[PDB]
Amino acid sequence: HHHHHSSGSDLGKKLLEAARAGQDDEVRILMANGADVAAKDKNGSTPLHLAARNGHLEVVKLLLEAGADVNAQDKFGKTAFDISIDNGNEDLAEILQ
Ligand SMILES: [Cl-]
Ligand SMILES: [Cl-]
Repeated sequence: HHHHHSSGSDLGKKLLEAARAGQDDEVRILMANGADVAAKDKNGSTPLHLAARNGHLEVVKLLLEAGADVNAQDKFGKTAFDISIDNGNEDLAEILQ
């Protein structure tokens, strides 16, 4: 279907933003400081979803290594992989395979 991108308080909100923005160092620091990789925004998107929506491969790898649920589903029932398929980013899909 149509593409899903994301360029249009606590540590959770900051991690959601770092992931959405592809800022790996921010993501490392925030998770080290207890930011929850399971944090969710309004649309039920986790940091893994926002990184995926914007094609940030490095952030996706860091989140997965930190133990993020690769199969978490947003409010639409989509996983990061589904997002990569909808957006047509095969580089990302291969990483979430
Ligand atoms: Cl660097
Ligand atoms: Cl990245």
